[PDB]
Amino acid sequence: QKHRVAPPPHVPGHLIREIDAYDLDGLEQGFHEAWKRVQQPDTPPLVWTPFTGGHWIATRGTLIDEIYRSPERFSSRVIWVPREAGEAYDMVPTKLDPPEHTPYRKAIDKGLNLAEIRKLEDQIRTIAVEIIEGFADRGHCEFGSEFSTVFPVRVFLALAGLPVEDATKLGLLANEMTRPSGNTPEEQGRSLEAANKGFFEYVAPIIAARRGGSGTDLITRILNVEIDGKPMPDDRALGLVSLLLLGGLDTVVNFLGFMMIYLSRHPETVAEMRREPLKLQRGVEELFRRFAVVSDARYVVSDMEFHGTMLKEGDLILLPTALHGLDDRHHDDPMTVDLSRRDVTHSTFAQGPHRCAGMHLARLEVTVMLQEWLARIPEFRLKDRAVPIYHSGIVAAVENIPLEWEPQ
Ligand code: HEM
Repeated sequence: QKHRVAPPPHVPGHLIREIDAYDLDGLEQGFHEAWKRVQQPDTPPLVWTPFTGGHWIATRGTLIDEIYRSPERFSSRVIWVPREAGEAYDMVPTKLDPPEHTPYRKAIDKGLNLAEIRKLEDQIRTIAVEIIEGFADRGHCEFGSEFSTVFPVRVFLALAGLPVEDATKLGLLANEMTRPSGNTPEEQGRSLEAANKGFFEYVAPIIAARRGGSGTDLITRILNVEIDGKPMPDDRALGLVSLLLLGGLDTVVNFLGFMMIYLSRHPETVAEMRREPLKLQRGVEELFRRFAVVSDARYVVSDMEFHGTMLKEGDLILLPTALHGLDDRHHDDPMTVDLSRRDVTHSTFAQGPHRCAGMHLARLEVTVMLQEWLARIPEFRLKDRAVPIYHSGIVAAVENIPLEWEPQ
């Protein structure tokens, strides 16, 4: 049964579209394909859905980019749908607007800036090689369970100085953050609340132990950056360390699954990467354009007209980031990975003050992954008649990616 809310008075019938972000029409064909169904040639730039508590969806890249760049008009006070889940959400600094946001982002950047991430290349490579060597000679693997859910998790837990045995419990919490269970807005709100509490419970003892600590791990480093000349308060620290884990452990996992399904179906593209290693390196941003996974929201600060659409204070707008990178008004043949594409502009990492703090780490993990994969498994395909299984929500997911090759 589908839960609908009635449109508010300011939403005209001609803008209503029945779009379920948590179970997109056509999702069985793929997450990106399903979002692309929404972006028809004449669809309005903003449409309103009665599902998921009732909310707007931006359907074109220029709006998505603009909204993310405009915190004074589109606030992060709520960035999840349904609203109940967005009100429960307590992660830092994603829930903050400038100026409150900026010292927290500065603290994170001390740990995640490009120069710091470059130091991690070798550690990341060792992890990738170890995993790949486990199955390269075999001629097959289930890429989800045997690689994409393993590699970024081992990388991040090592970087954070946390035990790899905590991977399962943390992944379960992440799932309920980004794809909360339930079929009513209130149920999904409760699910997110419970997940967010689980993260806080996990991180609290770590924070208490690492304040003033001598560890060189990511958490100690960021935690101990002063905020306006004093130690970071507990409330903020809980949300901050939780967000590191949420971003660090989930997002790259699912990005890799989408990417690899595509590459397994496009051996010509793989061959280009193998023949031209600089094309691989320089082409990673094109992969980010093509395989967006986040669809999150902003809160309309004031009654306004935006792109010819009347918005009321408190309205939520979902920003399906795939609809920027894949917008045919921004990129010709958008579903094609073209490693030499000069304009790769996208909002896979969003825009504006919150533009992904982990983007350098994400890029490095993907680059190293492709390098070490192709070194050992240069050619590969998706098993005949295999059907990956897709999930939509605030972060997309995919499972069942059986790959096959002739061992080299
Ligand atoms: C494929 C990989 C990734 C994608 C697509 C991605 C995407 C995003 C997006 C869209 C945002 C903006 C959220 C918003 O404000 O609405 C964001 C923020 C953030 N991401 Fe990522 N992310 C990725 C990997 C990572 C990694 C590996 C980390 C490491 C912890 C990370 C940490 C963060 C943090 C801390 C923020 C909040 C920044 C702020 O509020 O100023 N992300 N990410």
